[PDB]
Amino acid sequence: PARGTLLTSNFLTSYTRDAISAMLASPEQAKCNVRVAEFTYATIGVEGEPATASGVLLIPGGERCSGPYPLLGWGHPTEALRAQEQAKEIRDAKGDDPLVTRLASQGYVVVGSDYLGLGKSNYAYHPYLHSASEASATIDAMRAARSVLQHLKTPLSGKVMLSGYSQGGHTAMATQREIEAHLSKEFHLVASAPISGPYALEQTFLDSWSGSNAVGEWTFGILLGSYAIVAMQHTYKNIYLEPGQVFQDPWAAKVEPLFPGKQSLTDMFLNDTLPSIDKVKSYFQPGFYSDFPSNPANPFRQDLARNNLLEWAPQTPTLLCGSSNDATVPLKNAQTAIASFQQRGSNQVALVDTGTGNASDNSAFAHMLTKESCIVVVRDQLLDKQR
Repeated sequence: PARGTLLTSNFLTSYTRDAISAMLASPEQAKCNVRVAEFTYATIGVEGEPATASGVLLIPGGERCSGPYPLLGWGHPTEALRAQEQAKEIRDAKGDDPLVTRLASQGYVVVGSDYLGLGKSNYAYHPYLHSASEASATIDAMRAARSVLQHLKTPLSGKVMLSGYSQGGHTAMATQREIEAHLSKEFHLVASAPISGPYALEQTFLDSWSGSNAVGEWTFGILLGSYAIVAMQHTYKNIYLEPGQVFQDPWAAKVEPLFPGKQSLTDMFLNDTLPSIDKVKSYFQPGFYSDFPSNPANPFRQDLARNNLLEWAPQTPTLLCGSSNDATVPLKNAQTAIASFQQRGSNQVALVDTGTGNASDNSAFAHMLTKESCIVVVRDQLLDKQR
């Protein structure tokens, strides 16, 4: 089956313009009714082998919202719950989601892949922070989405845009690079707005390895680092023969089934499935813990490096958004990327900060606040302008 082939499609629910505006009240007003659809499609694995995936499709409509519509590919954040489907999540949230309230309701067709290994995908695991598969899944999601839209006769302007939050920011940028390098004709990319992503992936881990970074305590580091380690092992299989070489007991034996698994990241954090960051030295094996920051050839580190999104020249107008208060994914990521881009001949990438400006508001928890905050900002400062 060709990449992007639509396997199944299905409408889930709908939301009137007024319903959405009511939600916003909780003072922006919706402009479009929003139809929520779900679908599965054919794509590829990390080795290029055939694979399936699922995705969400938000279609705007209404007398005050005639097309043509721009196509926005979206990258969701870190997801540990293997069965999680964005489309059903939105439906289960009565449509109260920024993708619906802030974008689709404003005339943007939103397409998001659940990623390999999640939702209805048939992949054995999720290649967390793996640029290539984050991009392939996203690309193929838009391809399948377009078959659906073509069948529904939804008028598309032809304009394509990208955005994503947290892991989704990495995803968004990874897709941008891929499209710009090889798919400029198929996808007329006019705007890219990665939100709070670890573009300088290797750098992010190195800076917070101790348990904290210049911004604050890397509170969720044990959950994110373990997901990254496990995922990178499944993908490159060069980190360990068995979990014990990296993780101390009794974690080693329960770490792989968790990423992804029967628990959401919030479940794990609240029920302390894994130790808190202050106990990082009690979690990782001593050898591994010290070798990582001092050996660039460390396997996990090389795997992180292969997934940095720094060595290239962005062609598409890009607005990196985040918050200086973010201690989970430091806005430093945005600064390093932009620095690398410029010395490569590109001046297409700009940065926008939504922080309070007070080092006092610094918190790993400020990360979640940037999602909807940055959606509105990048939407107004870049997306609407490139429409």
